Amino acid sequence: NVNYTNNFPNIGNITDEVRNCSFNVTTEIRDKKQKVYALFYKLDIVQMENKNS
Amino acid sequence: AENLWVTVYYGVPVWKDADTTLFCASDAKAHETEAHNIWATHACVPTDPNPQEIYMENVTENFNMWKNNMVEQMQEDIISLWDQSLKPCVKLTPLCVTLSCTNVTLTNVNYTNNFPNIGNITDEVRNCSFNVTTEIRDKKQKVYALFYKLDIVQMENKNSYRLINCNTSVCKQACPKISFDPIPIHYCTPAGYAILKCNEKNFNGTGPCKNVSSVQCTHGIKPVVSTQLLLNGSLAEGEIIIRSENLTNNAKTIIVHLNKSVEINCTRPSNNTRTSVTIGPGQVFYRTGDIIGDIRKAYCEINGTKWNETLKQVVGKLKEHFPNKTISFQPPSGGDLEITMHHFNCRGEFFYCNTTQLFNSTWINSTTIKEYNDTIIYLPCKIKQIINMWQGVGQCMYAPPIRGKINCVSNITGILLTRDGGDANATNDTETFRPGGGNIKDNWRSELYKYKVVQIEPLGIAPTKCKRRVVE
Amino acid sequence: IFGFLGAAGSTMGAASNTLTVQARQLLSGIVQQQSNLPHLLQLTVWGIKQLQARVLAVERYLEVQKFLGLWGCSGKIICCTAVPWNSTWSNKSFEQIWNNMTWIEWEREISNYTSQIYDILTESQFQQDINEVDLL
Amino acid sequence: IFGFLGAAGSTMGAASNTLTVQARQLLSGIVQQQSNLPHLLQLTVWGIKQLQARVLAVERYLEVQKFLGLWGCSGKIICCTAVPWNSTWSNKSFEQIWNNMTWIEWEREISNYTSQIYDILTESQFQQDINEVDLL
Amino acid sequence: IFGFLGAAGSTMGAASNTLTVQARQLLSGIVQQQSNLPHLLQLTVWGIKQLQARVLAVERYLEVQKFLGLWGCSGKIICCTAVPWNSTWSNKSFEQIWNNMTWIEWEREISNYTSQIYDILTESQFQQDINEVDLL
Ligand SMILES: *[C@@H]1O[C@H](CO)[C@@H](O[C@@H]2O[C@H](CO)[C@@H](O[C@@H]3O[C@H](CO[C@H]4O[C@H](CO[C@H]5O[C@H](CO)[C@@H](O)[C@H](O)[C@@H]5O)[C@@H](O)[C@H](O)[C@@H]4O)[C@@H](O)[C@H](O[C@H]4O[C@H](CO)[C@@H](O)[C@H](O)[C@@H]4O)[C@@H]3O)[C@H](O)[C@H]2NC(C)=O)[C@H](O)[C@H]1NC(C)=O
Ligand SMILES: *[C@@H]1O[C@H](CO)[C@@H](O[C@@H]2O[C@H](CO)[C@@H](O[C@@H]3O[C@H](CO[C@H]4O[C@H](CO)[C@@H](O)[C@H](O)[C@@H]4O)[C@@H](O)[C@H](O)[C@@H]3O)[C@H](O)[C@H]2NC(C)=O)[C@H](O)[C@H]1NC(C)=O
Ligand SMILES: *[C@@H]1O[C@H](CO)[C@@H](O[C@@H]2O[C@H](CO)[C@@H](O)[C@H](O)[C@H]2NC(C)=O)[C@H](O)[C@H]1NC(C)=O
Ligand SMILES: *[C@@H]1O[C@H](CO)[C@@H](O[C@@H]2O[C@H](CO)[C@@H](O)[C@H](O)[C@H]2NC(C)=O)[C@H](O)[C@H]1NC(C)=O
Ligand SMILES: *[C@@H]1O[C@H](CO)[C@@H](O[C@@H]2O[C@H](CO)[C@@H](O)[C@H](O)[C@H]2NC(C)=O)[C@H](O)[C@H]1NC(C)=O
Ligand SMILES: *[C@@H]1O[C@H](CO)[C@@H](O[C@@H]2O[C@H](CO)[C@@H](O)[C@H](O)[C@H]2NC(C)=O)[C@H](O)[C@H]1NC(C)=O
Ligand SMILES: *[C@@H]1O[C@H](CO)[C@@H](O[C@@H]2O[C@H](CO)[C@@H](O)[C@H](O)[C@H]2NC(C)=O)[C@H](O)[C@H]1NC(C)=O
Ligand SMILES: *[C@@H]1O[C@H](CO)[C@@H](O[C@@H]2O[C@H](CO)[C@@H](O)[C@H](O)[C@H]2NC(C)=O)[C@H](O)[C@H]1NC(C)=O
Ligand SMILES: *[C@@H]1O[C@H](CO)[C@@H](O[C@@H]2O[C@H](CO)[C@@H](O)[C@H](O)[C@H]2NC(C)=O)[C@H](O)[C@H]1NC(C)=O
Ligand SMILES: *[C@@H]1O[C@H](CO)[C@@H](O[C@@H]2O[C@H](CO)[C@@H](O)[C@H](O)[C@H]2NC(C)=O)[C@H](O)[C@H]1NC(C)=O
Ligand SMILES: *[C@@H]1O[C@H](CO)[C@@H](O[C@@H]2O[C@H](CO)[C@@H](O)[C@H](O)[C@H]2NC(C)=O)[C@H](O)[C@H]1NC(C)=O
Ligand SMILES: *[C@@H]1O[C@H](CO)[C@@H](O)[C@H](O)[C@H]1NC(C)=O
Ligand SMILES: *[C@@H]1O[C@H](CO)[C@@H](O)[C@H](O)[C@H]1NC(C)=O
Ligand SMILES: *[C@@H]1O[C@H](CO)[C@@H](O)[C@H](O)[C@H]1NC(C)=O
Ligand SMILES: *[C@@H]1O[C@H](CO)[C@@H](O)[C@H](O)[C@H]1NC(C)=O
Ligand SMILES: *[C@@H]1O[C@H](CO)[C@@H](O)[C@H](O)[C@H]1NC(C)=O
Ligand SMILES: *[C@@H]1O[C@H](CO)[C@@H](O)[C@H](O)[C@H]1NC(C)=O
Ligand SMILES: *[C@@H]1O[C@H](CO)[C@@H](O)[C@H](O)[C@H]1NC(C)=O
Ligand SMILES: *[C@@H]1O[C@H](CO)[C@@H](O)[C@H](O)[C@H]1NC(C)=O
Ligand SMILES: *[C@@H]1O[C@H](CO)[C@@H](O)[C@H](O)[C@H]1NC(C)=O
Ligand SMILES: *[C@@H]1O[C@H](CO)[C@@H](O)[C@H](O)[C@H]1NC(C)=O
Ligand SMILES: *[C@@H]1O[C@H](CO)[C@@H](O)[C@H](O)[C@H]1NC(C)=O
Ligand SMILES: *[C@@H]1O[C@H](CO)[C@@H](O)[C@H](O)[C@H]1NC(C)=O
Ligand SMILES: *[C@@H]1O[C@H](CO)[C@@H](O)[C@H](O)[C@H]1NC(C)=O
Ligand SMILES: *[C@@H]1O[C@H](CO)[C@@H](O)[C@H](O)[C@H]1NC(C)=O
Ligand SMILES: *[C@@H]1O[C@H](CO)[C@@H](O)[C@H](O)[C@H]1NC(C)=O
Ligand SMILES: *[C@@H]1O[C@H](CO)[C@@H](O)[C@H](O)[C@H]1NC(C)=O
Ligand SMILES: *[C@@H]1O[C@H](CO)[C@@H](O)[C@H](O)[C@H]1NC(C)=O
Ligand SMILES: *[C@@H]1O[C@H](CO)[C@@H](O)[C@H](O)[C@H]1NC(C)=O
Ligand SMILES: *[C@@H]1O[C@H](CO)[C@@H](O)[C@H](O)[C@H]1NC(C)=O
Repeated sequence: NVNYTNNFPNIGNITDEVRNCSFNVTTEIRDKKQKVYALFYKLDIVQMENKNS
Repeated sequence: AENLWVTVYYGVPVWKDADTTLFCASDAKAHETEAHNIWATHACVPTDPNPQEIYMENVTENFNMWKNNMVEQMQEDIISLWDQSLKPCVKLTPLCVTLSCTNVTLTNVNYTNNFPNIGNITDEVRNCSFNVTTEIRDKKQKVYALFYKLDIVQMENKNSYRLINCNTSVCKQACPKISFDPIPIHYCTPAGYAILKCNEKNFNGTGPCKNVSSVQCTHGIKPVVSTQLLLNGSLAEGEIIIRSENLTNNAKTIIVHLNKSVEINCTRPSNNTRTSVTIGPGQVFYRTGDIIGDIRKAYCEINGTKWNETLKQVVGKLKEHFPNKTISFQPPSGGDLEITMHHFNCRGEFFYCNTTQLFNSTWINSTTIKEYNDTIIYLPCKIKQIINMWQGVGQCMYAPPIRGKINCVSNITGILLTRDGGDANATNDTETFRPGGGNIKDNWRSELYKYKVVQIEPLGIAPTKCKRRVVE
Repeated sequence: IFGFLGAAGSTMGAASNTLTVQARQLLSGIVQQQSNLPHLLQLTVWGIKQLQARVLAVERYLEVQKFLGLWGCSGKIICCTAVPWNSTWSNKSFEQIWNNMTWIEWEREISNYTSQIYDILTESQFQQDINEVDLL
Repeated sequence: IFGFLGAAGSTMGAASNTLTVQARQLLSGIVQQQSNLPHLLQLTVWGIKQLQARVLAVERYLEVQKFLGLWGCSGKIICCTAVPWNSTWSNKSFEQIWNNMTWIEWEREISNYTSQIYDILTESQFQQDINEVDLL
Repeated sequence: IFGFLGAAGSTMGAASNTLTVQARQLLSGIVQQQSNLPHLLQLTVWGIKQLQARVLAVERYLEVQKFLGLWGCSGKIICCTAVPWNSTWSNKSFEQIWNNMTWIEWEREISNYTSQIYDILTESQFQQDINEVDLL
């Protein structure tokens, strides 16, 4: 990503505020599943156990 | 005489235009059959045994066409009925399966009593199978079925198909109990509203009608569905007439209304058995089981002499609307299968008739009589199972197969046309009328061209020579 | 001799003799019967389209009853108030009105004065009996 | 005094002194309350049926009012007009009716010509007013 | 000239000549319109409250008509029957009531003798009408 950031606010960039999570859900045909990646905010994500999952 | 005083009146015969909700009223002679028709369900009130008609003599009313609010009300009615009649039926989500599909090999009587000799279903349906799970580790069976080529497509991985609509949206299988037979409906307004009915014969779209008679509510209407040719309609009493919102504006459709009907009678000669398989908890699913005996394309028959004479009459009618321009007919120029193909329902399954030999013709100057024989016209008419009757407002519905030979006969009364906007042919004059097109509404405005909704205003005021006697 | 709306095109004079036949059918209708057989029978669109029909029947009729109530002409097909026409609304003589001026277009000519005639009549009724309440 | 339907079996004459109690109870009822406490209480099955009750309540009162509205004496309990008997709907004399025959049984005898009675009664009220208009 | 409900705080005597303003707006409002523009708009929660709104308009207006119907003062604004007023409900004189005490206070002042009075009016009307039949 860009590094100039137009740093007038100089408060902070959004690292650690979002998590690159690539999950794995089925396509139209229910017998086939595919890996799709998505970007989610940390407020929508929790960990049950087994860190890195 | 300044001594006049006002004098209110009650029940004065004066009305004004308005828009009002209408309730269904089905006939008693055709209802209570327990079939639970989709269109005219059990909720319709019993119709009056003796509908009335009061002639009005010295009346002129500025009727209108393509502006009736009644057509929108009944359109909403039909949409809602089609939606509600399908909700308690089974879904087909577990049909999004990678079908392994091969051709068909059918052996039967070779002669098959082929009178039309049009062809056979072979190389038009794709005998398909798909895996089903089993207890043993990595062991699957085949649950074979027969599907038409119009309901399967191939994306990749050669020799593998899937349903065309299983991916775009959700599709349901209509329960066999509900019937698609169009039962006549009588629309009837609430008390306090009158329906005006123009009894003039040669009445086109708009213009004052001086023969209108007022009835309590309308006669029977058929909710039948079609795309290119109107079916089961009511013949125009006077003569073959042409209707449009604006003739010169090619964008608007043009509707042909006849006075003598032409009978269409055609059938599926195939032989089928409804095999049942179980998917999900208590949600049975039907399929085209097997074909044995007769294997022939669903022909369609139209009498040649009647059709040619009807075309001659209609071109004669069109001639006075375009002075020095020859009239020609051409097949539909494209579009989806709902336009370039005739569409009509027959006892729970939907045909798709080619209808090109009817609509390919020309009429240069009608100078002489171009004599011909007696002839029979054959139309190879395809069949589709997965159908989305409407673009994006109808639920994808999977018509179950129908056992045995199925025959339908109907009256042809209406024809839908459309003009073409030529520019530089100021002298090389001709006109092409590509059939087809038109929304679902145009199939229904052909019957609502007589009725206008008015609201009674029974309070009237006029001066008299009376004065109230004040009491003391 | 005339049915529903039978004389709506006839002249002013001969139309009045059929006011009753167009008055008995302001509430009676097909809606009286229940249904062919009593899914969602009560929740189908015609289960609510019919209900919308019934509520419009009473409301549309009873609205007219409101104006008859105020003017004192309640329970009378033909009434007689005491508002003198001032010739401003329409100055056609009596002969020119009741001879061959038909009903349907009559009050459309007066259509710009309905909003005031429906108000001046109310005042006339009010002023009649205020004198009466202090006379008996 | 008598309550609701308190003299339905009593004689004709003695049942003519209890008309006021039944007229009052023709709209009053417990259906006025909306609900004990107002998910989707609007479309709850106990709510859709209650709404049907209110509509049927007014339509049953309006039906009687409309007929009595046209007969020229709106706003009275008892009322007599100027339609003489033809003496073939009921060929019985006076004391034979008001003493010992009852209301409930009487209606059955005359229930066979009411559609020819309501119509003829209305015309008389209209006929009276027509003669009055050309009177003053 | 006043507005709707525009003199409720005024004295009763000077507020007895503006009743037509209030009486003219019992049904004529905004609910009469169906919708701004027509997928089954009749079942939207916004559209399910007009039914509660519309039927409440009539069911509130009819209650007024029923009481006016029986008392004989139907089809009038300021009527007056002939039942005596024995002062046990209010013994104040003519001037002490009309000119000084406002309408709202007066309604609250006898709100507990209404039900007895409302029954007295109908009976006074009924037995008076019995005289008429027993007169000719
Ligand atoms: C209904 O069910 C049936 C059966 O359940 C389904 O049919 C099955 O489909 C699957 C695909 O989903 C097939 O799996 C494939 O198997 C291939 C075989 O590879 C094995 O052998 C390799 C080496 O063997 C070499 O020689 C042999 C011949 O001697 C060749 O066949 C082979 O190709 C080699 O050249 C081994 O190294 C390898 O480890 C295997 O053990 C696989 O190669 C193939 O992999 C493809 O896909 C992978 C991703 O999944 C990809 O990484 C690979 O590169 C390759 O592209 C695939 O897994 C079953 O074999 C087949 N069963 C049969 C044929 O009996 C049927 O599809 C289903 N119907 C549906 C779903 O509609
Ligand atoms: C246009 O109008 C035409 C005439 O009104 C319509 O043709 C009729 O359409 C109805 C609707 O489906 C058909 O009714 C069906 O009839 C079959 C006949 O069953 C036969 O076989 C069984 C079993 O052996 C037997 O018991 C019967 O007695 C019959 O011998 C019924 O099984 C169906 O349930 C259904 O009632 C008419 O049959 C049909 N007419 C003819 C002559 O076939 C036409 O449908 C209309 N247009 C459209 C598009 O619908
Ligand atoms: C999506 O697919 C990936 C690739 O196979 C899965 O990752 C592995 O899945 C296998 C199958 O059970 C597991 O045994 C491995 O442990 C998985 N890898 C890791 C690093 O854990 C992935 O699990 C699939 N998605 C989901 C939700 O299971
Ligand atoms: C459902 O599948 C069909 C065919 O399998 C899709 O239709 C084709 O989609 C591709 C893009 O993936 C286009 O290039 C083709 O032109 C489409 N076919 C035609 C005849 O136009 C369809 O898009 C799929 N829909 C969804 C929602 O997945
Ligand atoms: C249907 O309408 C057409 C009008 O286009 C009628 O055609 C007329 O037929 C009569 C007798 O057959 C001829 O005398 C006329 O000259 C025809 N009209 C024209 C414009 O030439 C046809 O008769 C109508 N059908 C029926 C059954 O009456
Ligand atoms: C509709 O068409 C079908 C088929 O063209 C007609 O059925 C045939 O009728 C002839 C006349 O008796 C028989 O010889 C054939 O055997 C019939 N076909 C079969 C498959 O049995 C049918 O009569 C036509 N109906 C109408 C009303 O035109
Ligand atoms: C689709 O193809 C399969 C395989 O050819 C057909 O299965 C045959 O079914 C008949 C019915 O008795 C058997 O006699 C054959 O032995 C079967 N084939 C094999 C290879 O065993 C299936 O019937 C076809 N589906 C159709 C025609 O609808
Ligand atoms: C197609 O056209 C006509 C129907 O109008 C039929 O031929 C008619 O036959 C009768 C006697 O059978 C003659 O009086 C008519 O003059 C004929 N008219 C024409 C235009 O030929 C013919 O039988 C029809 N064919 C079918 C299969 O229905
Ligand atoms: C309807 O029938 C016509 C008449 O045959 C079809 O026109 C031919 O269609 C085939 C393939 O569909 C083409 O190869 C030909 O060039 C077309 N013209 C002729 C003169 O044969 C028409 O295609 C059919 N409708 C559809 C949608 O296929
Ligand atoms: C429509 O207007 C015509 C005008 O001629 C009416 O006909 C006249 O009607 C009056 C009264 O009914 C008679 O006195 C005349 O003798 C009639 N003259 C003719 C030439 O008919 C006709 O009655 C009017 N329509 C209605 C329904 O009354
Ligand atoms: C509010 O109440 C007071 C109490 O009387 C009113 O005062 C009188 O108003 C009238 C109006 O013309 C005057 O003529 C009197 O002189 C005022 N005083 C008395 C003692 O009567 C006042 O007008 C009322 N306001 C309204 C708007 O009604
Ligand atoms: C921006 O985000 C990066 C991580 O991607 C972090 O190292 C850095 O400190 C952040 N701030 C700036 C000013 O670069
Ligand atoms: C199926 O039929 C098509 C068209 O006739 C042909 O191209 C194809 O090779 C056939 N496949 C098999 C397996 O018979
Ligand atoms: C089907 O039609 C084709 C071509 O029309 C023909 O070759 C074949 O013999 C017919 N019958 C079968 C069983 O394929
Ligand atoms: C309908 O016919 C009348 C008279 O023939 C004509 O004036 C009018 O333009 C026609 N309407 C249309 C839409 O063509
Ligand atoms: C007027 O309408 C009636 C309705 O039955 C019809 O019979 C008649 O032919 C029409 N025309 C004339 C001129 O009466
Ligand atoms: C047609 O299908 C039916 C379905 O039961 C079957 O009984 C019959 O044998 C098949 N063939 C013929 C010629 O009817
Ligand atoms: C008339 O129509 C029939 C329809 O079958 C067709 O066969 C014939 O060729 C046509 N004749 C002319 C001259 O268009
Ligand atoms: C065709 O053109 C001629 C040329 O003058 C003209 O007179 C005629 O009116 C036009 N229309 C028809 C129908 O002949
Ligand atoms: C069919 O349409 C074509 C269009 O080019 C035309 O040339 C032909 O004459 C028409 N009729 C036949 C029998 O091909
Ligand atoms: C068509 O008409 C011609 C004219 O001579 C005739 O020779 C031929 O046999 C006819 N064909 C049919 C099928 O009637
Ligand atoms: C179809 O048309 C014929 C006239 O050819 C008519 O006798 C028959 O009643 C019509 N059928 C229907 C269902 O309207
Ligand atoms: C007649 O009354 C109307 C009431 O709307 C009024 O507008 C008009 O000015 C009055 N004319 C005369 C001459 O009083
Ligand atoms: C009577 O009315 C006509 C048309 O409305 C008008 O021209 C004329 O001036 C009026 N006469 C008087 C005296 O107002
Ligand atoms: C009795 O009433 C009937 C109508 O029901 C009427 O026709 C008959 O004329 C009446 N009797 C007499 C004597 O008028
Ligand atoms: C009155 O009717 C009763 C039976 O209901 C009968 O006993 C009695 O005699 C009748 N009175 C006369 C005067 O007929
Ligand atoms: C009204 O009654 C109350 C008590 O009942 C008494 O105090 C008051 O003086 C009475 N007023 C008149 C005017 O009778
Ligand atoms: C008017 O009423 C007020 C209280 O509402 C009281 O104080 C005053 O004495 C009363 N005056 C007369 C004349 O009744
Ligand atoms: C009416 O009931 C209330 C409620 O307790 C009571 O206080 C009052 O004395 C009663 N009478 C009057 C005239 O308010
Ligand atoms: C006065 O009228 C009331 C009615 O509410 C009654 O209760 C009371 O007994 C009456 N007083 C006399 C003395 O009759």
